Amino acid sequence: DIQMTQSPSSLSATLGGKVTITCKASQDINKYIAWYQHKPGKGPRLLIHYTSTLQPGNPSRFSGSGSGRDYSFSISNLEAEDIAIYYCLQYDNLQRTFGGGTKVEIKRADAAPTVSIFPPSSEQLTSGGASVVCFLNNFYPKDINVKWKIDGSERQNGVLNSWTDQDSKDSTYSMSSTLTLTKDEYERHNSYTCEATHKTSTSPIVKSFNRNE
Amino acid sequence: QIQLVQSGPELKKPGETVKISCKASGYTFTDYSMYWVKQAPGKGLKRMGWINTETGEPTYADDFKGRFALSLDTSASTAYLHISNLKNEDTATYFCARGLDSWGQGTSVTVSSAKTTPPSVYPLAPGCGDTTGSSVTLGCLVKGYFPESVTVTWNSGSLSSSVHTFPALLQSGLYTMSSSVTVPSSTWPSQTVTCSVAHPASSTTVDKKLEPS
Amino acid sequence: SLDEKNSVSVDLPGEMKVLVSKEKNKDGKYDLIATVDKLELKGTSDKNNGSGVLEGVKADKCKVKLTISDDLGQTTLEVFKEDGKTLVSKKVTSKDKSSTEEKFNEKGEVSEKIITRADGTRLEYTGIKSDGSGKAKEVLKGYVLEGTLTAEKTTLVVKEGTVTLSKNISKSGEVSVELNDTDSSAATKKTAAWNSGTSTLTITVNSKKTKDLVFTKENTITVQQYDSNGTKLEGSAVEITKLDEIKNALK
Repeated sequence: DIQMTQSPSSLSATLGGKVTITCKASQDINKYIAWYQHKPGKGPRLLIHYTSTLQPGNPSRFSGSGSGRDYSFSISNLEAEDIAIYYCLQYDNLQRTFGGGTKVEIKRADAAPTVSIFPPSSEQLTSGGASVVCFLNNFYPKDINVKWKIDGSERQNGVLNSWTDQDSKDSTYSMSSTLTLTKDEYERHNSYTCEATHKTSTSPIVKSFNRNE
Repeated sequence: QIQLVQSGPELKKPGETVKISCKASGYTFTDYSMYWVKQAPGKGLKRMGWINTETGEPTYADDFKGRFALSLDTSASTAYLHISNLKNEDTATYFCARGLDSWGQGTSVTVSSAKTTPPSVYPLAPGCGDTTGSSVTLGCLVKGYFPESVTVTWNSGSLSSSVHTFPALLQSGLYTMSSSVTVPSSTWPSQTVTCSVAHPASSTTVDKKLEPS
Repeated sequence: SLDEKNSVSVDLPGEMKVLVSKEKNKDGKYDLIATVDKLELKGTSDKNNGSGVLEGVKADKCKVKLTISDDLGQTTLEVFKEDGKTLVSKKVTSKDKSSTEEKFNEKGEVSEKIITRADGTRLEYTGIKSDGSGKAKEVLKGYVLEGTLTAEKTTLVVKEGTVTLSKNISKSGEVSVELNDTDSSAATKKTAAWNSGTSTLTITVNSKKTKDLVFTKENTITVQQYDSNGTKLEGSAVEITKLDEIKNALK
């Protein structure tokens, strides 16, 4: 089958800027490339067909060009909601093939997270379980590090850190950090603290609580 | 109008078979081939094969020879993707497509030996020993369920607008996901806030009120 | 046309006949004649068939110069103004039936042209400017394609709805076809691809092949539909005999 090598495989651009993705086929495809926008949980949306025709229902900020084996697709005046994975598709042949895709992310100003800690709920303790949670909200960039300390000691296993997708409005990220353990283990200690290290600061934001209080 | 709607999320055990359906409506089923595309996490979009809707002849892509089958029921304008002897490499999302402008919504297939389990829902509140500013962040830990997909909805006074849904992680056994919401202090606890969690494969649906402490 | 016994009459490719010479002439090389358009004009050549020119005068104060080719199969029937530099006609016929008649302006600059192919098909340009541009049309058996001309190439256009077909012929005889549709919906927009090798244009709509338009060597056009899914040609190619059949393939 015809190979489509699409690039880059990932982009990080600022709002209002222009982005260009290219696609190179292993042979002439006579202008039969289409580009799709794939947002999570939805189906691929046709944006450009026949290398440069804008499918009705889409803003003209999307465009494409090229011929032979070499094509490109662009998104100008990049909007906050354009984040998605973009794909080229050749259909010169019955064996249509897809490019590897391009992840488009927003590059915006740094932001410090808002951190909140939470002790285990009454109901969970009742069940014999104990989870301590930290929410680090609306920050940027995505890179962030959380460190849990039980009575001053770092606990590195059994931690569940989950990051949200980039917000489509403010372009930030949020992450949830859950320290899970046995009610017995939780009772054996008193100090629970989560340390969030982020580019926006050299001193980590620290949230804690004692089982005392 | 034109639309390809597919069957729902499937959860199968290794070695079993799954049959995905794609119903076409709004155009003459027989005038377009009908393609199937695999969407695996980490991979982009890959063509599995396509079927001649006039004759039923299926033609597969090299990586999909053997365990895969494409069939159709012309009388119902429906195509089918058969996958036998399911392996974990098969858990992914599958799409059907026609022409350049139609894609089904896709259907998620999970290959696991784990069993359907409702989730336990634990409220997450500030905890005595915390400081109260204009806004206040609350959450809900949705622990120990399977298979994927639970929905968390919040309800309170004023505009929460600040809600974060954290993707689930596989915690030794089952899935654990988390959710948070931020509201002004005037509306909570002086007013009730609850998270409603729905887990379809379980038909179960719990609600928890965030109790101050 | 000098004598029955002497001055042999040879058949000239161009619907004309030049009568050579028997033994020879008085001072030099062979001689010959031929009556052209009710006003025979004589001239003297070198060989013994018709390999020479025939000078002359007009019935209305002009000139005529039948420059017969050296191989006996390319009458270059010229017709200068009256001095012998400015032209007013230049119909160059040929053996195989080829023929390119021209008409000039008030200064020897070509104004019109009409190329007739061996098979009868014609290509007529009118209103030829100095740059080389001008109105153009092609006469095929059954219909007529209209378009334009440039020193670069000729372009015949056929319009049907939002679609517009273009047949280009390089000023070198090379044929190539293009197709454009202003429609932007993938569901209905028609697009095509030209294959210079097979000389055919394949129309595609919403990724599916619909028909092959072949531009033959015999200056004809054929259409063949694909199967419902566009996986293979089906039926038999059919010869287009009317302008409308073409506008039909473009719907």
